[PDB]
Amino acid sequence: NQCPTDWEAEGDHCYRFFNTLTTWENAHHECVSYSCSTLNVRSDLVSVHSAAEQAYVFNYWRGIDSQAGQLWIGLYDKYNEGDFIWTDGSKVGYTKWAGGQPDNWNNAEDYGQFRHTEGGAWNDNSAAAQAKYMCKLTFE
Amino acid sequence: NQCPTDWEAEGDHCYRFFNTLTTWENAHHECVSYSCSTLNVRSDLVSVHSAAEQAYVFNYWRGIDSQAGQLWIGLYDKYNEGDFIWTDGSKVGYTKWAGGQPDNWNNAEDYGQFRHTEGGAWNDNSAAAQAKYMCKLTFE
Ligand SMILES: CC(=O)N[C@@H]1[C@@H](O)[C@@H](O)[C@@H](CO)O[C@@H]1O
Ligand SMILES: CC(=O)N[C@@H]1[C@@H](O)[C@@H](O)[C@@H](CO)O[C@H]1O
Ligand SMILES: [Ca+2]
Ligand SMILES: [Ca+2]
Ligand SMILES: [Ca+2]
Ligand SMILES: [Ca+2]
Ligand SMILES: [Ca+2]
Ligand SMILES: [Ca+2]
Repeated sequence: NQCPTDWEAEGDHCYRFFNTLTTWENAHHECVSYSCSTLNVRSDLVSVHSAAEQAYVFNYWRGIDSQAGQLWIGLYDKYNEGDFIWTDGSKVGYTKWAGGQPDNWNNAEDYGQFRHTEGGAWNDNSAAAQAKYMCKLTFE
Repeated sequence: NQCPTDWEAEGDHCYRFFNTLTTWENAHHECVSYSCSTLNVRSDLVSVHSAAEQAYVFNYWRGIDSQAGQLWIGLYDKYNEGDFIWTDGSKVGYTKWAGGQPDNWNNAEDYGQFRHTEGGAWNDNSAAAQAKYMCKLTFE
């Protein structure tokens, strides 16, 4: 494959899991920092556009990490409450919200993440929460 | 594949043909300019390590370009006359010099290039000469 070292190939993308508990905001900033303008490579929190991509991302994550917990993804509704969008600017199609989610619990949940159960069913969580994270390269 | 837009994939690498006449020196700089330090991607003039890579590069070039002329590659003997090496630090195994080449013509030819004939058989040319050029990404 043609992925940078320490990134994994799948389809037209590269992915990299970071086994560090941090905030969504910091995970987002970390992923974006790998970007490279000279090749128009965007690095960003992972966006998910199919069941296949969901399964790949989840299976990659849980192949390395077996702790109970969550995995930040690039979905958020910070700018317009209830309207979830991807940080990489790609259009939302596929969704996999867990039962009862999203719920904007305590009016402070704007940041998307996989649960470790139900094949990575999604939850919205707060700016104070911690989770692991996953970056994705997009060749723009 | 996982190559950047406007680059082509083959094996563990990406390649990109630039259909513009320029000097070897400028071609070298142009190719290195596509490097991405955050992803440990080194871009350089193409190095050629087998008959397969030779044919891939030649056929890629000649898929686009109909003109008689040459294609700069990363081979040079600028720093040690008569010992051609790759700018990307990979070792010279495979060679495909044209008959009568290299000849260090007028004591001034230190830069490698494919001819548009004989499957891209190589010639050494001067710092004043012009050719098209091909870059290559190496994921270090
Ligand atoms: C393009 C090409 O192969 N050019 C060469 C050149 O480098 C020099 O070797 C010369 C010797 O008469 O013959 C050819 O012109
Ligand atoms: C990790 C996770 O899913 N946490 C949620 C949380 O965001 C909140 O929605 C809550 C509402 O009771 O329930 C949980 O299941
Ligand atoms: Ca909000
Ligand atoms: Ca919200
Ligand atoms: Ca929630
Ligand atoms: Ca010389
Ligand atoms: Ca020479
Ligand atoms: Ca020559």
